Amino acid sequence: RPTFYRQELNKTIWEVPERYQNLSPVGSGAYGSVCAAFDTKTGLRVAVKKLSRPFQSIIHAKRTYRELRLLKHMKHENVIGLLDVFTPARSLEEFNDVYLVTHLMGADLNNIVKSQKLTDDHVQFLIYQILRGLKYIHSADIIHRDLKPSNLAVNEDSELKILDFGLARHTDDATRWYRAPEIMLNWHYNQTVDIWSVGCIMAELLTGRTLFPGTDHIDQLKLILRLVGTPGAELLKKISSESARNYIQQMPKMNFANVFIGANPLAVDLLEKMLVLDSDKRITAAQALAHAYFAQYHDPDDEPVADPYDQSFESRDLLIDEWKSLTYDEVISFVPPP
Ligand SMILES: Cc1cc(-c2nc3cccnn3c2-c2ccnc(NC(=O)c3cc[n+]([O-])c(C)c3)c2)ccc1F
Repeated sequence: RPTFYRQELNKTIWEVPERYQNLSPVGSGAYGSVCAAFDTKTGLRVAVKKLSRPFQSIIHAKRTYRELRLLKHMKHENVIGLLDVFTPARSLEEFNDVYLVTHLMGADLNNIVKSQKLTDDHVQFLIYQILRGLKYIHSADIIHRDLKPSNLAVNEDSELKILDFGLARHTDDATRWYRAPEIMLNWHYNQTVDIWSVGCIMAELLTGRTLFPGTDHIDQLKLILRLVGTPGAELLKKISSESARNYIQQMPKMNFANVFIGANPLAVDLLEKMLVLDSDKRITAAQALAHAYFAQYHDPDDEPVADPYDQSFESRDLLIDEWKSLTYDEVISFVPPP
């Protein structure tokens, strides 16, 4: 077992193995607290997260287990994963704090873009990576559901990782804009809700402007439907509720070639396939990777899928100490990546 040391940062007490040196605050919130550190074992700059009240309640405990299970399963270049998980506890009976370690990330997609058009080649590379990560996430039967530029970390090499959180804003420094209409309308949904978000992101990277900057929930839907049209006959046949059919209903789809003026025609074609109203007809991540737009990056032998992901715990109602013990097992069984 490593030697630990204690340090106070922004009024939060940190107890970490000596390998993590030079702790500096990154941020804190409902998520707990995050510090940056230097990992002396690897020479990497890392972020360390101390979870907030991980076993305070059944729900917190289950949330902690969920978070750790997911992070341990996600092993892909374009998805956030774990370098380390630790606890100062020497036994289950002492186990009260959980610390997670990953690569320190310093910028998100908004930070790289800065309200500017990116070049088409840069868009290809970034969207390729998002789709590559999504193919992996979706293959684990996970839907991200909240994909947006703030959840996309991008380093100086434009290497991209999909996050389920936003990076901390410097102390001296809408979500709905990327949400699929079926979620906005409360309609059954599939993994292509995330593909909608990617289409929104891609549009913005190409044009330098938010595709659907709705002022509120109703406005958001109005902006979406102006582009993608009111539901056609085939989609209306799939809406089970009378009131729902009575509600959504009046203009036809716009021709995206007349919207995304000067864009690569293959980009326009891909956007048409991602921004389809009917989610049954929306392109999947795997299909999108094979689209001609990505011909310079696509490698069908290097777009891996995840191992099957057992999420049966989601259906279980257990006690705190049970979730705590399951979590502790997961801490102990952790094997760092190479
Ligand atoms: C799985 C896992 C997740 C997180 C983690 N959780 C959160 C929650 C909210 C915000 N951030 N966050 C992070 C995290 C992870 C990496 N890097 C940053 N880095 C910055 O936020 C930043 C922002 C500006 N600057 O200038 C720098 C240098 C860093 C945060 C930490 C460890 C971990 F193992």
